[PDB]
Amino acid sequence: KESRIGKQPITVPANVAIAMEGQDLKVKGPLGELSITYPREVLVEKQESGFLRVRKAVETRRANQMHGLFRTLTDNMVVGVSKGFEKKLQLVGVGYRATVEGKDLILSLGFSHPVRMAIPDELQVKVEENTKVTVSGRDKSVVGQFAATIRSWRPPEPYKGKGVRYVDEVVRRKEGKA
Amino acid sequence: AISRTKKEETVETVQKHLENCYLLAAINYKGFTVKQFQDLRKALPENTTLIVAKNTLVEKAVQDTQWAAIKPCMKGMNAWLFVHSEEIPIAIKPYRTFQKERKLEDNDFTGACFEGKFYGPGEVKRLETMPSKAEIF
Amino acid sequence: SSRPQKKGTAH
Amino acid sequence: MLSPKRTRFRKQHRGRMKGISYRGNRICFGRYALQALEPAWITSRQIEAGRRAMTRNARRGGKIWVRIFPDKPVTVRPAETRMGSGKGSPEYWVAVVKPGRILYEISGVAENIARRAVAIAASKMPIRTQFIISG
Amino acid sequence: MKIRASVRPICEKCRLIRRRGRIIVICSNPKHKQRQG
Amino acid sequence: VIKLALEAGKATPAPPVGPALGSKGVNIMAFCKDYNARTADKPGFVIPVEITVFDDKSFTFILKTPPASVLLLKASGAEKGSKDPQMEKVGKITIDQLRGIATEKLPDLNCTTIESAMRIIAGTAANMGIDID
Amino acid sequence: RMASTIAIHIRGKNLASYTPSVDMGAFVIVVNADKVAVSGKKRTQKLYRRHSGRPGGLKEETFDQLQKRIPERIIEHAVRGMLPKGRLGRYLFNHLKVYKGAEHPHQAQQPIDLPLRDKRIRVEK
RNA sequence: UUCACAUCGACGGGAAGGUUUGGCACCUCGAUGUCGGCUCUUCGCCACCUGGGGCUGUAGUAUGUUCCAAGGGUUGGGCUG
RNA sequence: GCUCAGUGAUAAAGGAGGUAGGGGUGCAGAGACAGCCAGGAGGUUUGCCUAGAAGCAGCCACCCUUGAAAGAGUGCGUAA
Ligand SMILES: [Mg+2]
Ligand SMILES: [Mg+2]
Ligand SMILES: [Mg+2]
Ligand SMILES: [Mg+2]
Ligand SMILES: [Mg+2]
Ligand SMILES: [Mg+2]
Ligand SMILES: [Mg+2]
Ligand SMILES: [Mg+2]
Ligand SMILES: [Mg+2]
Ligand SMILES: [Mg+2]
Ligand SMILES: [Mg+2]
Ligand SMILES: [Mg+2]
Ligand SMILES: [Mg+2]
Ligand SMILES: [Mg+2]
Ligand SMILES: [Mg+2]
Ligand SMILES: [Mg+2]
Ligand SMILES: [Zn+2]
Repeated sequence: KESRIGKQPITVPANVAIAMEGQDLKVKGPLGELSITYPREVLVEKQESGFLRVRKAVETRRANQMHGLFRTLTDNMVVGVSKGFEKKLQLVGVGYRATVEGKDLILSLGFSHPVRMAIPDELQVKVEENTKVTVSGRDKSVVGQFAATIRSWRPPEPYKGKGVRYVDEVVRRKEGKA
Repeated sequence: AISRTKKEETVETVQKHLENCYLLAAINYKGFTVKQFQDLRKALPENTTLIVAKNTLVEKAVQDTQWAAIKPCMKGMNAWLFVHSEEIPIAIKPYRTFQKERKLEDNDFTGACFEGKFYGPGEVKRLETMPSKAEIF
Repeated sequence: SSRPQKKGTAH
Repeated sequence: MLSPKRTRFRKQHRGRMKGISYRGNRICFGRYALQALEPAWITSRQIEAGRRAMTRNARRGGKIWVRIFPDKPVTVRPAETRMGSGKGSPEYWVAVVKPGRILYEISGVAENIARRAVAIAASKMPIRTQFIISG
Repeated sequence: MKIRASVRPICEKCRLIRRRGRIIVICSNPKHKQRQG
Repeated sequence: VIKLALEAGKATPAPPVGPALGSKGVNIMAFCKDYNARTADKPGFVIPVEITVFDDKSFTFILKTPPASVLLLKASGAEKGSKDPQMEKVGKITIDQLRGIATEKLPDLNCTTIESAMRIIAGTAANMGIDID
Repeated sequence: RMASTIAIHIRGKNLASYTPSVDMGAFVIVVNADKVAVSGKKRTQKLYRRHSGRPGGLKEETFDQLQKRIPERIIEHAVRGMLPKGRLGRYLFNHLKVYKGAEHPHQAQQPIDLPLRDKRIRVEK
């Protein structure tokens, strides 16, 4: 009940259509549709002033953790269908490059083969041949995921900073060879 | 923190610096060096008193001394000027020139109080044009 | 291992 | 290594360890102290090590009293020695401590350096212990 | 990652977490990573 | 912007100064003779100097405090300070040498009075082992 | 909790006419055998092992692999444990008819529903 | 080099195992018998190699140490009871 | 009332924002914790040592001043 997260109500802006059936929430915003189901304890209230205030059926430690989580969840699916989410990763090195073509993202990371990546519907990936890549999508979870999958292939190494990194990163740089 | 005794003696020292002075000057500061703080404190303590205080610490010290019409000046950060000795224009004039050098250094003039009356950010221009005690007398 | 077990009537 | 200079009989009874020690209970010398929580047998080597550890970790802090001492002998029979034909040879010396007993006393430091030093001391002890402050 | 019975924060930036029942130490620098066990 | 330590009326040796601030694009003879003229206007002492440089290679420099350790080494008549300050005392200076070293170093301090400068110099002399009364 | 009730009825222990040496019991038809519920982490932990009879002939399934592969075995194996063992035991166990679907082809036998007097037997989410 | 915890880790302590050398004498005395090879298995994991990893005082190659891992592998000879 | 470990079958030192209680002691309504904005100064590059030691290799001293506050400096870093 006293989580500084669950007390703050969520603002649903105009352009945002909120359809509530029981514990199941379907939001249709400018960019598309997002669906989630709530657990037993969490009761989210759709106000008359156009706000979302989260309340909880009982207080277990369980439900406390729960309502904090879900207030942030559905704030992120609201702000997700309204505006959207952009994860941006740049690549550092010699010969490193990326090309979006049709349904694939082609990565040349210095492997023998070109790495092919199937891009999901919900995502739109913009590419700078200047070795930057931004992915935009309405769901924070899925964009974050795919971003990580990119970064996975060649994680940033310590010495020369080479590899795929997020736009803002502290990369421990050891001095090799001294 | 600060004990209630130290804050009652601080509001009492600010009220005793309030009763002797004829004019108030409100100034807010965010993101500035200590060097120009100590140059402003080379120029100020000579002719005038400068006191940096909390919103409520200024509230309960000014309400009683009948400076209350200055209550909207206490929203946001608060640094104050009382004139104990020298005139009003010799204190108010350096602060606006220091706000024209502080344009990129983040200073703004909220308001001043003279004759028991409240003058806004632009109405203190008059308080700057006033002459020294040699020209008035 | 410096501890024994409980055999028979002990147990 | 602490040890008695003389005794008549070499060999001695295991004895039996019971109760509280009411006498060594107080802290009469220093400021902070290490108190023995449990009924055990301290070899001279352990006291040595604990003292050395506390001494080195304290250094610039002044004083360490050792409030105990290993005056009771202990005997062992060699390896592959069939049982019978006499009690064995005394190898080492132990001190018998019971719960409540004080081991180490320490003075000349802030309470922090003392808590840390006493911890490193209690690490070489066979027994559970406690940190106490003078009254 | 070191694995040991006794895990302590070895500096200021260290953090003791609980992951799937086991106690771990995550830090800024990789040498201070530990797992209980 | 670079910080160097130079002698009073002597400038432009090859190893200490010229290459160091001359690889940042600073003119050597103008800085060295302006610094010798500015140490000829004040009392000549060893000066740590901060030389600020700009994109057009022009430069403006501020002469910092002539060291209170060097001024209190020449005021107590000694050369080397005390290896263990406040344990072994290597000399003594009067309060008038306090006000003198705090008048020469007064344009270079942040102090608002002469008593603050005098207690600053008494603190530095309490720091290098030199007694003051 | 269900398998206990099942065992009681199969064995006959709820009839006044009960006899240990005879089958007075019922038939029981268990349906929707993949929807059966189990508490705790048990779905991923509880362990069904069976052994070949050669050395290193041990095989282990988590409850869930089992329930995806042949889910009836779960309830068959949980009731068989609570029946008597031995001749009358086995002959009994043949009266337990289990189906994974919501449907059973016994409609001819006119099944009644099984009474449950247990409080905790019904789980809710 | 700086740095206890890359790698070692003195003085001490807390354990597990039941493979070494032992204590016991519960065991079998009538014909319940020890060490190596051959053949033939089989199992454990405290992992030698092969599969995946974390840390390095890991530039690279090669290590070091440690984590999960026992599916498979683990030569032929000169010499010895 | 408690446990979420299938603990409920067995073992220790040690470890721990596990969890449910109980007891002291700190602060706060002139606003406490966390976050975020700024400041973090002058002596001085403390003395010694060292080619250099400038808070930050080592040693000793560890005061004073301007102050809302600021250690002769907690860690990183520079040949310095
Ligand atoms: Mg045993
Ligand atoms: Mg008793
Ligand atoms: Mg007695
Ligand atoms: Mg112990
Ligand atoms: Mg350790
Ligand atoms: Mg016998
Ligand atoms: Mg026979
Ligand atoms: Mg293993
Ligand atoms: Mg391997
Ligand atoms: Mg490895
Ligand atoms: Mg190498
Ligand atoms: Mg294997
Ligand atoms: Mg095998
Ligand atoms: Mg094998
Ligand atoms: Mg061979
Ligand atoms: Mg168990
Ligand atoms: Zn750390």
